[PDB]
Amino acid sequence: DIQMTQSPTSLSASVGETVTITCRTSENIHNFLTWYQQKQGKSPQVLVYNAKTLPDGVPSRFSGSGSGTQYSLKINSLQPEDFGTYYCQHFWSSPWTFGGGTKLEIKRTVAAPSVFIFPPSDEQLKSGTASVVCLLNNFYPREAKVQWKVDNALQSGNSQESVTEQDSKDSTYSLSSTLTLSKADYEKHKVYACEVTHQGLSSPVTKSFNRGE
Amino acid sequence: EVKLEESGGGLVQPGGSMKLSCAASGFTFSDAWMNWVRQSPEKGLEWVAEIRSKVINPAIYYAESVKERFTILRDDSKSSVYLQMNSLRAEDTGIYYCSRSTMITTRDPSRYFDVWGAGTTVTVSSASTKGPSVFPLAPGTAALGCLVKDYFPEPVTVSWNSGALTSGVHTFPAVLQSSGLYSLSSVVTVPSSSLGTQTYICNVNHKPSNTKVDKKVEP
Ligand code: NI
Ligand code: NI
Repeated sequence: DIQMTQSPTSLSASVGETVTITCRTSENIHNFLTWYQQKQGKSPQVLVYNAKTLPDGVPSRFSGSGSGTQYSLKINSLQPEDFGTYYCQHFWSSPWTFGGGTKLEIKRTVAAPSVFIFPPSDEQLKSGTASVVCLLNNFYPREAKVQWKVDNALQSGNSQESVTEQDSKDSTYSLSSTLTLSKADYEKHKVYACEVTHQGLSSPVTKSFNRGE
Repeated sequence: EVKLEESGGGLVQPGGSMKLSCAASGFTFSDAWMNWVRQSPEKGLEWVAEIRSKVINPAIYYAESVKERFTILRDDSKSSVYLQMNSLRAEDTGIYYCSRSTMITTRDPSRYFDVWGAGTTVTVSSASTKGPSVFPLAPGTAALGCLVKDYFPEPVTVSWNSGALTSGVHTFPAVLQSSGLYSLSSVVTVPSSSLGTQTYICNVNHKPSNTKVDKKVEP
């Protein structure tokens, strides 16, 4: 067994900055360490082998260093092509164990979310289910709290949220929060509010709708 | 033309069996070292197995969690490597990659996986398949979309007006629900001066269940 730790886990940086990535080993792998980049929905592709050597075609912005048990991956002046996930892999001896990987994100300026809310559809309200969707679009950073208020009673245990990957056009995020409910419970209540709290907004915004209005 | 093409994935019962095939062309296959790697959203990349050609040494290596259950095979006249998986568990769910290493000899200086395959998805689960129920999300700038609810397994593919909408379209990743079924939401952001007059059609397609349903979204 030859564990391998990789640090950090998540990292954000702007275009043009320099970023260092660390891959620690539980043994002196000598220098048979390989770094990969994986973009969303594609297969990994090598960036560095033998700790320092760059294969054909990989830009010289990338540079690896280190020996023994500490090793580093380095990127001078991040151009926008470089924001996926980075895995280290040792080739000292089988098994060829992989590192945990580090996800790398672009860091732009703060951008407040636009908030939409959607009541259930009568088509959906023919089958006994009721889902209320709150939409957030083109905001940054990605940390955003969405709280559901049913008759102004704070809601818990019935919300499910999902975030999109960093957008390629403008490096913003999007979020849907879906309040799942039973039909009988949905018809019982009236005011369905979605309250969004985000860095980019000064005051927590609320979007609501009356079931009867 | 150096390419690896995987196949054989899909949904399978726990304790079931599945044979992943990996065809290759563009390079002489009968001396390359082939490796299987899998990827799940939790553990990331994980090496699974390796098979070498013409090596009196072990020649076949396995990760510790898959010895006994898995077996890697090779046939040189077919230029392909195989992964027979047995006693499959939910662990074993993930995207499986075929890849060639740069090692020709026992210890060839210069080690790395230089060519990868697109990957083949493997889903290990006891839940039966199910087509999605597509519900509408009705309304300076407006927003509207669809609720692709209760389908299994992944993936479902969503397009708008048949590949006709590009900017502003956001299809969120599928989330598993308490019932054990997936839903998904695709939303499009349109200028407010185009609602109703232009028809927005929602192209849902779930090939695991042979479903092809389109629903109009109307304000
Ligand atoms: Ni040593
Ligand atoms: Ni209630």
